[PDB]
Amino acid sequence: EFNILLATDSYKVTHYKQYPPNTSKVYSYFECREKKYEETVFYGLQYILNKYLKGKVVTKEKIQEAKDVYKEHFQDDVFNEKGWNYILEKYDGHLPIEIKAVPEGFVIPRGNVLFTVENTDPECYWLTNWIETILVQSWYPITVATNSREQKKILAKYLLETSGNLDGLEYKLHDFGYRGVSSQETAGIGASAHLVNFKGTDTVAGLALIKKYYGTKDPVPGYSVPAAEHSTITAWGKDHEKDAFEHIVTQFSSVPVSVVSDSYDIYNACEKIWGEDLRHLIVSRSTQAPLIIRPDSGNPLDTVLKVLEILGKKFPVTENSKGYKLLPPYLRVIQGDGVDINTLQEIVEGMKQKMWSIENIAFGSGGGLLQKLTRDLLNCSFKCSYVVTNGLGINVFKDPVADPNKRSKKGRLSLHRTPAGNFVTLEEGKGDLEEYGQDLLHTVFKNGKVTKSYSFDEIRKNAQLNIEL
Amino acid sequence: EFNILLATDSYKVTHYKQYPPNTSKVYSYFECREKKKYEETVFYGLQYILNKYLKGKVVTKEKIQEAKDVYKEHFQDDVFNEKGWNYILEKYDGHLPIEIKAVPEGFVIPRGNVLFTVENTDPECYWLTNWIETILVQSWYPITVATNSREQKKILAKYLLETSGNLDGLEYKLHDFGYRGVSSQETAGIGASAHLVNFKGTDTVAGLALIKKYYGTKDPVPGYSVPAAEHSTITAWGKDHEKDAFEHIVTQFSSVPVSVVSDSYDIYNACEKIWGEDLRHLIVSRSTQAPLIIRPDSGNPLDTVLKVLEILGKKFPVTENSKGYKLLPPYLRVIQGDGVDINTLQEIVEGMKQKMWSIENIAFGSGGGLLQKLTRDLLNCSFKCSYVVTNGLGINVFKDPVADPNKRSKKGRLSLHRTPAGNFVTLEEGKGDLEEYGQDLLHTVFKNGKVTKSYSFDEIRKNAQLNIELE
Ligand SMILES: O=C(NCc1ccc(S(=O)(=O)c2cc(F)cc(F)c2)cc1)c1ccc2cccn2c1
Ligand SMILES: O=C(NCc1ccc(S(=O)(=O)c2cc(F)cc(F)c2)cc1)c1ccc2cccn2c1
Repeated sequence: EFNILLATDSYKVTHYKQYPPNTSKVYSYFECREKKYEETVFYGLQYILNKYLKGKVVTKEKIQEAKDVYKEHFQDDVFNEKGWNYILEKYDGHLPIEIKAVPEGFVIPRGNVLFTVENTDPECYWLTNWIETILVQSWYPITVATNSREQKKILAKYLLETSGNLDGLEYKLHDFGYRGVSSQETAGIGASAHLVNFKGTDTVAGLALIKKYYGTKDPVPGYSVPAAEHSTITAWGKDHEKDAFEHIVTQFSSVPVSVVSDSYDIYNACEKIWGEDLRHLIVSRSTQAPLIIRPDSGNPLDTVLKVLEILGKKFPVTENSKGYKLLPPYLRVIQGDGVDINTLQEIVEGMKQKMWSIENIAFGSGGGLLQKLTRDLLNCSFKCSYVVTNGLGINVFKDPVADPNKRSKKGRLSLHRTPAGNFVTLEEGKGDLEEYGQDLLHTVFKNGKVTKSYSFDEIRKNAQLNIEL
Repeated sequence: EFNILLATDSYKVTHYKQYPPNTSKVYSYFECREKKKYEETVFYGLQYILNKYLKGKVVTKEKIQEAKDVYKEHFQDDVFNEKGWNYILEKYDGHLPIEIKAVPEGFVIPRGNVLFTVENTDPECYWLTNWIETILVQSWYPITVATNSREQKKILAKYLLETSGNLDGLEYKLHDFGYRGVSSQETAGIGASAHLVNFKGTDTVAGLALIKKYYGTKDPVPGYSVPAAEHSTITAWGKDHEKDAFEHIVTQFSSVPVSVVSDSYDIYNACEKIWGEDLRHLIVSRSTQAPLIIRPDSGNPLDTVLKVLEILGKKFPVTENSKGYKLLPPYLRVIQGDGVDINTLQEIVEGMKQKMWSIENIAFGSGGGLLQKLTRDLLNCSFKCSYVVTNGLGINVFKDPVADPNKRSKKGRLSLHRTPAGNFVTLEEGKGDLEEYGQDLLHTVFKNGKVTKSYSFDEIRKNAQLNIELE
């Protein structure tokens, strides 16, 4: 079972003897540090608060376990048993902590305070940065949600240009990354973050997380349709790729179905099998049940363009009102190999130059969507900005001589609307001057309790694109 | 609770209706696929997955009904295979009728070889082999972390041996700083454990409990750390009192090793003026078993390391070792824990060597670079079907995309063998039955719900040793 006394960086175990004597208060903040990605979606803290921080997180057994572990780990007795016992005895194991945060789903420019942390008991000054490590893992849902949102922007732009509307946008980037993430837990968290912007997912773990920690009006937040894999085609034998195709589209004849077509020869499969041998089973399909062809190898733009040209000559293509070419409603394409934000952009622009509508295509992304991301992408960072020692409050910060981008903020922080309606972070307690209206941060955690929360439906609303609004 | 019926890619829910009719067996393998450098991989992590997620009664009435409900909404259709899952529940008390054979954990195997194989042991459960692809393929992560950590150990070994003449302290030259930099708690524990196959130094505590629980060690714990400051414990003293903070911290830890981040305002001033003059007397008194380890944390990693050494070299009595390289006094060392990945690690040690500085002087800390900046396509970790039995006839199967020969998969029943020259080969098409190549190196690790062979973390470490260590 999870033990919060064992969920921090090792060295922080030793930090309580390192602060100045008579320190009563430690106050720290989290930001996506300013240096693409000018704005970030704040999402994920509510999960961490509820799964890891709330309630009785400290027991005698957990204290003893950590004591035993750290003695061997440090080859010495440095663990703060006394501090942790004080929490157990005074607050029934509830963390004397207050956390303030911007609403989840909010889109905020880099360089702004997103949440703040401080101790509510003078004895528990060391506690603020104990929980840095667990809290800083919010970088991941923030970064997935943000990067996913950036991709939706690109998809909106081109769909709008080639089609004149945004129908189907929310199904244009599907989550394929379940097998490509580092763990089950990462799968659920990451899948949940993508669903801030889209509705298509194959990462089932995300559904349960949302249900448990956020909630939706609808039964589920994410959806999928039947589809083949290489094993359901190749199992028929190299000489029976037509038989496999036919069985599969017949099994799923009244619902949408995606069929990977590159097991042996994508171009042959599209031109001869789909476009000639099995054409009669495709053109009979309902507009609500298209066949979605899936190429899965070769240069991503080159293959997409060639697949489209092949189908364009085997099937009746129309020209939409924008002058762009459109496959018939029963036939679509999904590119789910080598898709990340850069290649996605390359494909839609290449499609546009060849006069293909973005209506024709959908994308699947795996590692690119959920795994190929790090904390330094948005520079998610947690730092101390204010301490009270000997009854005096001190504005504190780092400011390394060789890197000004690592300079941290000073003093008590607050977030505000500017007269132009933008965000500004005020430092040095300056928000108390009331020259910038009310602090936009809300108290979301205090003394073991989650004090403010948001539904997944509201998070989605907050994270909408300007074009959508 | 965890529900294995909900732990796959959505589309695989639909696959039981797509395999050829009269198919009684589906057989699939996992490889770190060769690409037209990472030429060898450490096999590690399967045993965790087996125990945590696959063994025992993983199917219940409730889990079947839960999945049925979720999938009806998720698909807006009744595609779920309630009968197949019911059969497992009734026939086998919820245990998976599956057999997995794998190379021993810790084994170091060239790219393009079979690492494990999965097949159903009951004809009705042909669909079950690839249902569990997704969960099994997540072994890419500990494999890749253990592999990438090993490759960094190789570099450290090369330069430490050249500049110092031995390998003393190699196992503590790359420390795990990535707890806050990984995507989740679970990832943290798994990732930290993979690193510990190669080193002993970690701050990612989550890893120790995993190892104790799923592998176990002779010693009380597999990984270690020592006292150190962070920016908060320095800055809290106030800008004008960096010296007060330094002095207080080395005094608290006067008898144990201690690392102090020195770049809060000016790293060069800190080393030369603060450590090098004001507080010099607190450093030169320290024991060899309790050095001060100065930690820079910004600027160009190589440039800053060189400058810090150059500074310290002139304020402290440096010796020249027997290989001709410069060595700080035993009470003074350096740790670089910013911007460190396999690429910059190499650039730093080579630059140090060029400037006649021993690798004895330095240790590295790696966070995101060690545990997060890795993907499945780094080693091309991949799971594919190679053999099926249809109408009682076995057939060898594979993909072979025209546009990408690198994605071609293997054919038929597989086995892994020693070559006459002591290397590795994977035999395809059931050829291992000919017995021209000694015994299959794969062993049954999982069968019908039970874990059938386990490895201690000690064994794993022994298997993963560097050649230079053996020599
Ligand atoms: O095809 C897959 N999943 C089913 C699927 C089919 C079609 C789409 S789609 O984006 O074309 C689509 C989604 C949707 F929600 C409704 C639709 F009508 C079409 C999305 C997923 C699929 C293929 C490969 C793969 C690798 C890892 C996970 N993976 C999932
Ligand atoms: O300094 C840190 N941790 C303590 C530490 C001190 C010294 C070393 S070392 O590699 O120099 C060393 C390790 C060891 F196990 C024994 C030693 F004597 C020295 C390693 C970690 C430290 C610094 C930054 C950071 C960020 C995230 C996690 N982080 C941990």
